[PDB]
Amino acid sequence: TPITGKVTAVIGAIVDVHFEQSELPAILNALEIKTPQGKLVLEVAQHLGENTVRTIAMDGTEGLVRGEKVLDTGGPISVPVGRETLGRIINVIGEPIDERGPIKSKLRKPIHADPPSFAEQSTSAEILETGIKVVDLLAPYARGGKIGLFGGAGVGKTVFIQELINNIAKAHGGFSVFTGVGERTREGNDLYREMKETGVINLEGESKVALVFGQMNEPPGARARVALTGLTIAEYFRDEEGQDVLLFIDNIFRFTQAGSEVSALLGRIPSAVGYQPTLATDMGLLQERITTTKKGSVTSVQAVYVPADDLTDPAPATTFAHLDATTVLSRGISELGIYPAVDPLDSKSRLLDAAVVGQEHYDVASKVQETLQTYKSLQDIIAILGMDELSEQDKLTVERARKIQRFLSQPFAVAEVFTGIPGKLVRLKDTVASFKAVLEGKYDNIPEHAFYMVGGIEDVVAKAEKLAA
Amino acid sequence: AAVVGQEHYDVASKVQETLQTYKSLQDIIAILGMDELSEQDKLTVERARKIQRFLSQPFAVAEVFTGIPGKLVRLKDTVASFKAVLEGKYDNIPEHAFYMVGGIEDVVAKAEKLAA
Amino acid sequence: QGYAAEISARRNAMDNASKNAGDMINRYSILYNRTRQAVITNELVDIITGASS
Amino acid sequence: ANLNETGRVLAVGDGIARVFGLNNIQAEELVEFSSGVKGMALNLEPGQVGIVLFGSDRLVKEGELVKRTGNIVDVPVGPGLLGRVVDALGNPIDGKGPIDAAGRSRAQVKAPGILPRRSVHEPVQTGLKAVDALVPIGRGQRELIIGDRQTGKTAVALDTILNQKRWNNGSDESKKLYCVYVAVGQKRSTVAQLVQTLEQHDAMKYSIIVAATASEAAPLQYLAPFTAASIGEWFRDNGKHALIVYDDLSKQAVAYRQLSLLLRRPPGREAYPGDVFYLHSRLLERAAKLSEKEGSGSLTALPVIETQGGDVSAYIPTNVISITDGQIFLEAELFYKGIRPAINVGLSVSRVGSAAQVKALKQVAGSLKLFLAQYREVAAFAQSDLDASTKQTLVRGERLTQLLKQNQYSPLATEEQVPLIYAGVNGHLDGIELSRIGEFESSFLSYLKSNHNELLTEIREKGELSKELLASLKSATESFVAT
Amino acid sequence: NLNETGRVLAVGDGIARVFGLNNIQAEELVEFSSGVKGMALNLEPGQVGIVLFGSDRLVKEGELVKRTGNIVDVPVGPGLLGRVVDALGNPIDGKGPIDAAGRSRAQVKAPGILPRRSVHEPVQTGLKAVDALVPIGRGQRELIIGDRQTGKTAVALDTILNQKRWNNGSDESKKLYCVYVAVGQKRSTVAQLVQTLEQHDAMKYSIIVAATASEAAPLQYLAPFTAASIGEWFRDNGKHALIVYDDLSKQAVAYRQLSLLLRRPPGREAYPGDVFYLHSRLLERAAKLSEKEGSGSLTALPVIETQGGDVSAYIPTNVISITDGQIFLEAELFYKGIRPAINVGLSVSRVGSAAQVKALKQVAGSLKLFLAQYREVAAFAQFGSDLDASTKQTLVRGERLTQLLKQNQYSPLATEEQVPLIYAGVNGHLDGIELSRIGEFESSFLSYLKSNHNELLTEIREKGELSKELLASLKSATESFVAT
Ligand SMILES: Nc1ncnc2c1ncn2[C@H]1O[C@H](COP(=O)(O)OP(=O)(O)NP(=O)(O)O)[C@H](O)[C@H]1O
Ligand SMILES: Nc1ncnc2c1ncn2[C@H]1O[C@H](COP(=O)(O)OP(=O)(O)NP(=O)(O)O)[C@H](O)[C@H]1O
Ligand SMILES: Nc1ncnc2c1ncn2[C@H]1O[C@H](COP(=O)(O)OP(=O)(O)NP(=O)(O)O)[C@H](O)[C@H]1O
Ligand SMILES: [Mg+2]
Ligand SMILES: [Mg+2]
Ligand SMILES: [Mg+2]
Repeated sequence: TPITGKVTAVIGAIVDVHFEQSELPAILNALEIKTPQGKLVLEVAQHLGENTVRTIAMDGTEGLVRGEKVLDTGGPISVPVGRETLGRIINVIGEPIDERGPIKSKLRKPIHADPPSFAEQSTSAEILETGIKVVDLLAPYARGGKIGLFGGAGVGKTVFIQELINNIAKAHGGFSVFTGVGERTREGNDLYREMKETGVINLEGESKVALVFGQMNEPPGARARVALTGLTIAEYFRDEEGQDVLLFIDNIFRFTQAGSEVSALLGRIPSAVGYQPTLATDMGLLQERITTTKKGSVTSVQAVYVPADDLTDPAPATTFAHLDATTVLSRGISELGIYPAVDPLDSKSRLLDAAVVGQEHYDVASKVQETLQTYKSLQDIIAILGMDELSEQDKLTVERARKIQRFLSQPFAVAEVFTGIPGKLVRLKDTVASFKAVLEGKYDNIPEHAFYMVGGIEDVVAKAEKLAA
Repeated sequence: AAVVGQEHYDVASKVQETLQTYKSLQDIIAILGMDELSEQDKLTVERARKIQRFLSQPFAVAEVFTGIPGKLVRLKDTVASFKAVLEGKYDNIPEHAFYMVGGIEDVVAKAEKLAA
Repeated sequence: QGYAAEISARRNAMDNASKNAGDMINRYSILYNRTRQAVITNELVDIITGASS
Repeated sequence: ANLNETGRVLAVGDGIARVFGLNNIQAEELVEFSSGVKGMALNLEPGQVGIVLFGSDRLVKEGELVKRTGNIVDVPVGPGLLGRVVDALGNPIDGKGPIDAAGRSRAQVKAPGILPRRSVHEPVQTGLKAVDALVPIGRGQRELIIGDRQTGKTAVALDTILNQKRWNNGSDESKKLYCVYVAVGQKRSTVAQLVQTLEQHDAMKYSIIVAATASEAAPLQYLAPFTAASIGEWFRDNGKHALIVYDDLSKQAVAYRQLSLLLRRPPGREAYPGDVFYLHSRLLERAAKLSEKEGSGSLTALPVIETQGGDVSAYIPTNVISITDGQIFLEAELFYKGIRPAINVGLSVSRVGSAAQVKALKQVAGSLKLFLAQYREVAAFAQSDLDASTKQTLVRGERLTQLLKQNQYSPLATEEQVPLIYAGVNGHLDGIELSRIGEFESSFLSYLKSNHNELLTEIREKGELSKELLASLKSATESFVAT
Repeated sequence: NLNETGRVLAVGDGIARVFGLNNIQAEELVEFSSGVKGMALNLEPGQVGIVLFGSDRLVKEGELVKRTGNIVDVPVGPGLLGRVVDALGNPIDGKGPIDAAGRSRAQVKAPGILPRRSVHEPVQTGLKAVDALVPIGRGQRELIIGDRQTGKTAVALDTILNQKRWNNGSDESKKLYCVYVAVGQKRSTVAQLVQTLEQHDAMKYSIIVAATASEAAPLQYLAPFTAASIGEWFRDNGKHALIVYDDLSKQAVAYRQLSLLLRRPPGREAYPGDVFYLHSRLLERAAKLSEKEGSGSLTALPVIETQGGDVSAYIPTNVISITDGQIFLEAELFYKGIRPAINVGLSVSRVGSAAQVKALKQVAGSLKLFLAQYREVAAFAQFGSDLDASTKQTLVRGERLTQLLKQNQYSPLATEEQVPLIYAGVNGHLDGIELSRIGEFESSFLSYLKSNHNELLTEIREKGELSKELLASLKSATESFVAT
């Protein structure tokens, strides 16, 4: 029969529940309190001893009264999995919030599950062309890999991701799982408009994507979890229905931030920078699940936020080691009006290897980087002495680097309402050649501005003729 | 001075002023080269560099690292050689002749041995 | 004429160097205070946490 | 005996009081003490209730009898409030009688979700060239104001509250935007004069002011924006439009740091509790534009952050910028040079208004943004040689910034701005002296107001521009360049 | 009977408090009724404090807990070779039960002052820069430190791969078995690695020990100790192992986690007071035994990850002073084309030439000091004031020497390939050759030396010492080739 507890304590997002006899709900289990509204969910965080557990609410605790009856549901939070959830908008607690009735799936799965074992691992080095010059050329993404976009506030992780969705997701065929964590509901409302229009989501048709949203208005319990909901769904499409899944998370930082929000009320001594002492392993449990396995490929792009623009903050620092390709956005670079505001020198990938991209693409890369790195080394002398004090070889490198730098900027179709110029998509073979020519100085005689915000090398000679009039 | 004598104390103080000056000028050396210097300064720097090296010394213990035999220097020989250096009675000898050697004997010995 | 044109240039250039390093000083001054400040807080936390246990 | 509406203080100190009993109490419910001092039920443990005092501790004693209110923290709301000035509990403080309510919203309401929402599209006309042109603000959008102290942060906000008079006067129910000014941590003196200047411009009749000055209790200064939020929320709900102003969030956050440190929660960055984000996020998320199905009401957050030596990178600012829909960074160095409003361009951005603004202006201001934003890095490489390529483009960027210059309390209408940008990007004014730029601004409108009257009228009716009105104005411009 | 059993009082966050277990040892293993194992770390008066090896959803209040009667310990012996085990030494590869010659404990006293010898055997990495500049010795501890994504693991890996040269032989005393400890790494990343080891037939002489990102803090913290024992077997039994701790920075992160949660009060950057002791007692366990004790060695390559190049942060500082030298990798060096991005300036081996090869030693005379002088003159070069024939001279050579030490990943070189390269550089036969072409010089040179003067290359190898005539033949041989 039902197992019922009593509300002993309410503090912020934390609720303490006392259970009459012996059988205490397991840690991570869901509890329910019936409201006049609908119901309130709770997640057993810890056993306090003496038949008391301490939970985190999945919603507001306004109006809770000491002594209240609390129902044990005997399992982790459940979520509808499988093809039934495609083109549906979902909760953290795996419910329909798209005003469109019950998600009538066959199975409901826990959001909590152990990460794929070591024997179950599966690696491969297949390029995934993106049409983005900086990436294609310098830090190539990998099919079924783990990608991450790093940047502080308003450098452009969201828009960048919308460009990736734009290209890959259209000509992908298989299933996508978008997860909005701790972002703007506006953005989420916009993405639901965006899909119904491209036809990715067809209310009356079939659908290629799924939507899960624990946005920045949510309480920290909600936001500490909603990503695990997304993941459970994707993991089904990967392991059960053996599918290629595109899994966009935005923003995954907001999961670790939420972790700290509650951490003190859970009674923990804080850690460096005031983070929950479990920050690493709480990420490892979640990250290690977003993976390709011998049963299905998963490519995932995650948006990484960077508190205070500090890359060494303990949140992002710990992320990196979980990705296969890392592409960082500099504020300074965006203030140059360079977009995407990628850092050509801080961005990395396991795939930039001659064995994968081939000697030429490999070398066009390196040589580009040496150039940029030199420009960087001189940033100080030029700042004080300016250009006139540089030698001759140095002088050239700078003018060339400043060209390469501007050429790395690319108009995005999705970001059109910010450039004005209709967006462009260059190809991998297109990008490498283009840059190789510039690195052989075959364009030195062209005003630096031409390289700014245009497509491939053809667009440079165009804009330069336009301006030379 | 009460403990080591005035001469000892004066050499030791001057050596220090030298290197202190040389340290202070390392701004102007970086930025405006060695070119843009007073002539006294140019010499102070010349002398400071020579002095920096004469302060190193091969330890016996550390032969595994320098392959150079350990040299031990007598306190009076120290003060005498630094005194000489300080008054310019060695301005002609190249910088390397002071590096990783014992007494001023070894500065002369090396100076010739290299010029050979 | 060349020398007196050069001297003028040197003056004007050096003048601007002073303006820029002037503005840079201002920036780094601000950054300095930030770092200082945090140095104090991160250093302090270490103790506070040390102290509760 | 019946500890179910009542309890007794066990201990009180540091702005908290631990009450015994109150067994039927609910979290965040209000409580009254023996001396009429209002508290709030923070945490409920077995045995005792942690209660936060909305006032001096002196007003409480261990032993005192404590009563329930049955009200979760809540405020009076509705139309009546306008033209009145209340505190964090909607208590009347202008002495203008009792608050006339429609009902009572909780200070803790949840945000309209993914579905009841609609892309912001109606502009909020601020009357401020630099803003309207560059970083325009739609209804429902949430735009930050982030500068150093003494930068014209209120000025910007206040002036918008002024500008709405064009619309809040007439019959038009949909063109109307009501104003809510929260005054978090401000001075009693500052608010008085701020009300005075709102009555001196009549804008009082259509605006409500909630203020929790620097003397008042920490949880008041904390509760103030939330309670203002619900007050504004009423309009967004009953199919109307409201503009809430959070002045400032940096002082609200600080009040929170108070309680949070007195409740002995661990300090994070700059001693802030880990949830200081959730504070502002869960507030702003309420400023929003609704769907056609929900009346299409709208509420426009204008929060104010105050930085420290120009610091965008700080832990609070970042948090708020990562919540809002862009920011209007006001830089002091410009303001020290007499540039007002001192908007740094390459650090201010509207994220969702570049599709809500007025056509007319967008047509006439082609790329004007990065023009000036890359004009700043150029003129800061001159103090070298005579280069008539970028030297020529300089004569513009100076006449252009000279053109953005706006004297305070000067709200311009759209039709009046368009011809100025015209002559700006079309360079009809280069032959006019640098110290006769702003002077001409007055001369030119005198010329247009009784001649090319329909040009103003049609841009005021449509808001669009045909190639028809293009040449029709390209005759009214070089005409006045000669005369 | 509360002597051999306890009931659970409270459980949360990997920790379980437990009333009873009266006979329990400090650091003893306990099984919970639910299955999950744990370790006793705080025997307080009323109760015992247990860290779990698993999740805790499965542990409830009042649930009975059981004494094992054993302090944490691992299987050891050559049966482990080729296997991927977790912190406690359980197969996780899928290849079935480990066969062990016995069991060591996780914590073991380091061999005393008494039963040791001088490090005199090389541990040849086959990395030009390393084997000429910072030569590593059988028994010595050598730090690999740098920022993230700098090539720390790559150095360690290229070292392991090299031992093929000796491990496919039959001379047991030239062999070097490798133990790679994965700490806080993601699983797939350990996979990707064991793959590459096999791709190079290098797994038959390695033992991976894995405490991945997701495993319990206690296991992470423990791994290096358990591993140290696995390879201590080799040292004790007359053979030589190589332990790579990848990486200690994480081990400390996790050890911080045990303590903060056990509520032991924290030190600087929330680390425990004895985070230094943590690593010191591990790293000291590496040593080169005396003849009386079997001459077995254990060699340690700890890794450490910095931030922003800062080496003055807590943990790095600690280990930096614990080990017999460091190899600094730098991001700046990397991106301008030095790979390994070793920093000669800051990298040292404190054993030094004692562990080099006599031939390599002979032609590497003074190189490291010279390379310092080179950075010296190159700093003075920034003044862009005219150079003389002395500074330009050493600038030309330092630039070419720098360039001569650059090396591709996965390509370790034999000593006799290294030797003539170094000699060509040092004695200045490279000094009149374009910098971009030094690339082609290397392979074109070696190709020719193999083809023609193979008799030298085979003497160098066999003898390890350039006799006076061999210097002659080499001298001639180099000049010859440089003229093209
Ligand atoms: N490649 C680009 N081209 C043009 N605009 C861009 C580009 N990338 C990003 N942006 C945007 O930079 C701003 C915000 O971008 P956005 O994707 O919001 O940044 P962000 O990191 O997502 N912001 P936030 O999520 O709040 O931290 C403006 O909205 C856009 O101009
Ligand atoms: N365009 C302007 N022209 C003249 N004065 C202006 C202008 N804009 C703002 N000011 C104000 O400059 C001062 C301060 O403005 P204000 O709105 O206070 O700045 P601030 O950032 O609000 N100052 P504070 O709130 O104390 O931090 C005077 O109060 C106003 O005159
Ligand atoms: N000589 C080399 N040439 C080219 N690439 C190299 C070389 N050495 C190492 N790398 C690697 O540089 C990258 C990562 O190096 P790696 O050994 O991972 O650094 P790291 O310190 O291990 N990285 P991590 O510890 O995960 O932050 C690529 O994955 C490898 O190619
Ligand atoms: Mg984002
Ligand atoms: Mg203000
Ligand atoms: Mg590594």
